[PDB]
Formats: sequence, C-alpha cells, structure tokens
Amino acid sequence: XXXXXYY
Amino acid sequence: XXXXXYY
Amino acid sequence: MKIEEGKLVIWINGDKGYNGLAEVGKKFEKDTGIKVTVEHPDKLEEKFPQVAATGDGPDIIFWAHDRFGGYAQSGLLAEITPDKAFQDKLYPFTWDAVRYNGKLIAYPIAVEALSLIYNKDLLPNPPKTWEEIPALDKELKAKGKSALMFNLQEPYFTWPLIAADGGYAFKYENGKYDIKDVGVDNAGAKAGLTFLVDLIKNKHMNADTDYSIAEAAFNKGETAMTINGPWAWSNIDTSKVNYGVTVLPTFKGQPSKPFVGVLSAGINAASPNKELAKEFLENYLLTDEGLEAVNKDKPLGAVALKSYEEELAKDPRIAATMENAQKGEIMPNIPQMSAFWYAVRTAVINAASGRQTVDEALKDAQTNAAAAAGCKXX
Ligand SMILES: *[C@@H]1O[C@H](CO[C@@H]2O[C@@H](C)[C@H](O)[C@@H](O)[C@H]2O)[C@@H](O)[C@H](O)[C@H]1O[C@H]1O[C@H](CO)[C@@H](O)[C@H](O)[C@@H]1O[C@H]1O[C@H](CO)[C@@H](O)[C@@H]1O
Ligand SMILES: *[C@@H]1O[C@H](CO[C@@H]2O[C@@H](C)[C@H](O)[C@@H](O)[C@H]2O)[C@@H](O)[C@H](O)[C@H]1O[C@H]1O[C@H](CO)[C@@H](O)[C@H](O)[C@@H]1O[C@H]1O[C@H](CO)[C@@H](O)[C@@H]1O
Ligand SMILES: OC[C@H]1O[C@H](O[C@H]2[C@H](O)[C@@H](O)[C@@H](O)O[C@@H]2CO)[C@H](O)[C@@H](O)[C@@H]1O
Ligand SMILES: *[C@H]1O[C@H](CO)[C@@H](O)[C@H](O)[C@@H]1O
Ligand SMILES: *[C@H]1O[C@H](CO)[C@@H](O)[C@H](O)[C@@H]1O
Ligand SMILES: *[C@H]1C[C@@H](N)[C@@H](O)[C@H](C)O1
Ligand SMILES: *[C@H]1C[C@@H](N)[C@@H](O)[C@H](C)O1
Repeated sequence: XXXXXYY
Repeated sequence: XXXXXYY
Repeated sequence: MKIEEGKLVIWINGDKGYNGLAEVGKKFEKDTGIKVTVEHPDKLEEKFPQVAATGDGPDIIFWAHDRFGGYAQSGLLAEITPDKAFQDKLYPFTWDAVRYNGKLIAYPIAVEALSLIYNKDLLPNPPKTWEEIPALDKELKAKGKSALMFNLQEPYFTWPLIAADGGYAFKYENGKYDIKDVGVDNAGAKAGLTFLVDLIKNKHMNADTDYSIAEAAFNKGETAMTINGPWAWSNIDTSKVNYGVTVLPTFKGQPSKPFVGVLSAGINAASPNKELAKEFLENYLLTDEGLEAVNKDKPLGAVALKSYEEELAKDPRIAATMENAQKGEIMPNIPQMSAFWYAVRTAVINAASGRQTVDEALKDAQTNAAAAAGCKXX
C-alpha cells in the first residue's frame, strides 16, 4: 500500500 | 472535490 | 465526457497500434453506423477506475491483463461471454490470463514479452550473460558508444533481472497467490538489484534513463542494445538500424524471467454500449484481418488468435518473443499487483539513486507489497 485512492 | 490523492 | 449511446470510445496506450485500431473501427462504423473513437491518454490505466462509472471514461480499455483483476474487484469490468466456439479460436492460456474470480473479464489480444534488441553492426554477437555487460560497455565506450540502454523508470523492464535468480512477486500456494508472502526481498532479488545498481554505480547506465531516451539512443545507433517489446520494432524499422531480437541475457546462469503481459480489451461495466463493444471485439478486432491492421501499425507480439499467430510464428522476432515469454511468467491478475509494482518501482529508484541500499530498499518493498488493502485503494 502507501499510495491513496479512492478507486 | 470528492476524489482522493495523494499526488 | 464522451461516452454516448450508439458510439464507442476506446483507450489504448500511445506506443501501440492505435491508428491500425482506428481503421478496424472505421470498418465497424461502415457496417453498423457505430462511430469508433480511439484515444491514447497518458497513464490510461491509472485514469480508468475513477472515471469509468460516471466520468469521461472509455467504453473499452486496452491494457495488459495484470491491472484487470483490480478493476473487476471494484465492479468496473463487464463479464464477457464468448461461446466455446469463439474461445476455441484463441490459445487456452490467454483466456486464463483474463479469468478472475471464476469469470472472464476481458478479451485477450496478444502476448507481450520483453526481448533483447541489439544493433548487428555495433554488436554482431550479443552477450549471453548480464555479467559480461560491464566489459562490453568499456569496449564500446572507447568507441563513443554504450552497451545497453533501457527504461529504468518502470519496474517492468528491471523485474526480469530481479526475478532471474529467485525474486518473485507473490508465493503460489494451495492453488492461489498468497498475498502476504512476497518474494522481492529474498537472496535472488537482492543479487539482481545489486547487479543493476552496480551497473549504474560504475557508470555503465544512467539512473534517469527512461523509455524515450533508450529508444532514441538505440534507434540513433548510439547504444548497442536495448530491452523492449514488440511494439517497439516499427520505430526501429523506420530508423534503418540493422537489428536483431534475441533471448534476454542470463543472470547467475539462470534465464531472465520477465513478467509477461497479455494485452487485453476490457469492457466498461457502466457503458450503455456493452453489446456493441462485444460485437466490435469478437467480430471485427479478433479476426485475421482486424489483428493484421493493428499489427502492421505497431506489432502486437504473439497474438492470441491461433490462425493469425501461426502466420506470425515464421518471424524470428516473434520466435524470440515466444522464447523469452516461455522463460518468464504470465503476470498474476490479482488486485494486489498494483501494490507490488509500486513497491518494486520505489525500491528500484531508491536503490539506483543511492538514497537507500539494496537491502534497505527491498526490505521496505516486501513490507509494503504485503500490507493489507481493500478494493478502493490504500
Ligand atoms: C482521506 O480519506 C480517507 C478514507 O476515507 C474514508 O474511506 C473512503 C473510501 C471514503 O470515500 C470516505 O468517505 C471515508 O469513508 C480517510 O480515512 C482519511 O482520514 C482522509 O484523510 C484526509 O482527511 C484527514 C482528516 O480527517 C486528514 O488528516 C488527511 O490529511 C486528509 O485530508 C486531506 O485529504 C483530503 C483530500 O485531499 C483533503 O480534504 C485534505 O486536504
Ligand atoms: C487511508 O484510507 C483508509 C481507508 O481506505 C479505505 O478503507 C480501507 C479499509 C480499505 O482497505 C481501502 O481499500 C479503502 O476502501 C483509512 O482506513 C486509513 O486510515 C487512511 O490512512 C490515512 O489517514 C489516516 C487517518 O484518517 C492516518 O492515520 C493514516 O496514517 C493515513 O494517513 C495518510 O493521510 C495522512 C495525511 O494526513 C498521511 O499521513 C497519509 O497520507
Ligand atoms: O512497470 C510496471 C508496469 O508494467 C506493465 O506495464 C507495461 C505494459 O504491460 C506494456 O504493455 C507496456 O505498455 O509497458 C508497460 C510498462 O511501462 C504492467 O502491465 C503495469 O500494470 C505495470 O504498472
Ligand atoms: C491531480 O493531478 C494529477 C496529475 O495531473 C491528476 O492525475 C489527478 O487526477 C489530479 O487532478
Ligand atoms: C489502485 O488501482 C489503480 C489501477 O490499477 C492504480 O492506478 C492505483 O494506483 C491503485 O493501485
Ligand atoms: C473514494 C472517494 C471517491 N473517489 C469515490 O469515487 C471512491 C469510491 O471512494
Ligand atoms: C500520499 C501518500 C503517497 N501518495 C505520497 O507520495 C503522497 C505525497 O502523499
């Protein structure tokens, strides 16, 4: 993980 | 807005 | 926002044969009155999820299959239902690449594998091993050239070396991928990344080298070798460099093991043109004629359609593509792939820039890749 979103 | 990130 | 009833919007990467695809779409429109617009946005695979449902997304998205499981988990892709007779038209393993949670979620188009591309005039006999590349560079440097340039910014290009001596993404166990068991920090992965960092430390490659830099360098005859996929052959053809396509070099005696993509066409689950998309893909695109049109624009690789692949197999460049593909692995399509690629991207950049040691970089990658994550990000 480590990134964000939201998809 | 309403989206996310983080860039 | 461009989706409309009775029209099709298609996204495909800008290095692929989008003009050839537009031509199949032109034929589709003559036959059905359904206009087909092909677009090639930057980072289309990252853009897709957030614009698919209500935004300016496409009716059809073309990308390697590894991204598709994640899309499907979020309900973004229409299940496809080709009949057994149509399925029998394509190699069985290509259907497996686009099967996720028991369902087909895209049409397989072509198998993309990385190969070693070399300048026959600068280097009539390419190296069999990664280990001999430093010496070859020193030689070529003396003549104002370099041995090898390829895209270091995308982990797709460096993974084959990292995997060669034992690096792996997720452990396959009890018939499924174990998302908590990541193999990017084992002995083989460390050896692979260490060799890469050393190439950079000893000035045989540049840590900021990217796709466009490596392509120009090779196509302008300044570097003897590059690593790239079939789509790249068209531009080399234009350059008139006398090139060969061959098996990737071994590392510690083991084949480079590229992660292999199956270029696939997914249908937007929120498109009001799903039936239209199915018809285009099954009856127009996945035909000898449709694929030839895209292939003659930019080569596809080893196509999924048996009848056409049998014609392409005569090409030694395709034979090389297949050989590298067989020594690698079709990518998993599980949602956790994007976390994996992100972890490796980060580790490679940090290690190559000297901002972390290999051991530190890969340890962090293993930790991050394994972090639990739900279907909406993380
Ligand atoms: C960012 O959102 C996450 C996730 O939000 C929850 O789950 C998502 C799927 C759902 O859509 C949403 O409605 C929630 O149920 C939250 O857990 C984070 O806290 C949130 O971080 C922002 O807000 C917190 C404070 O609550 C800040 O400390 C963070 O720095 C974030 O704030 C910035 O990010 C936002 C978007 O740019 C801005 O509002 C703010 O600049
Ligand atoms: C980030 O969002 C997730 C929510 O994600 C959604 O729900 C989870 C269960 C699911 O697995 C995922 O796919 C989505 O559906 C929240 O659960 C996290 O708490 C949130 O983490 C950030 O925000 C929280 C506070 O709300 C922080 O405690 C975390 O450290 C994260 O912080 C991020 O925002 C901070 C900016 O203030 C930064 O430190 C960091 O970028
Ligand atoms: O580098 C990580 C990246 O690799 C793969 O992307 C390839 C793609 O499969 C090829 O078709 C071509 O477009 O080059 C891309 C890499 O630059 C994965 O498919 C992708 O998900 C991943 O992020
Ligand atoms: C912030 O900027 C990035 C880069 O343009 C976008 O991709 C993102 O959607 C947001 O607009
Ligand atoms: C969720 O999945 C999307 C599509 O693959 C990524 O672009 C995003 O960064 C995250 O991994
Ligand atoms: C996060 C907020 C916005 N991007 C939504 O579309 C997703 C589902 O959750
Ligand atoms: C959010 C987490 C990750 N995307 C970081 O790169 C940014 C700056 O913040």
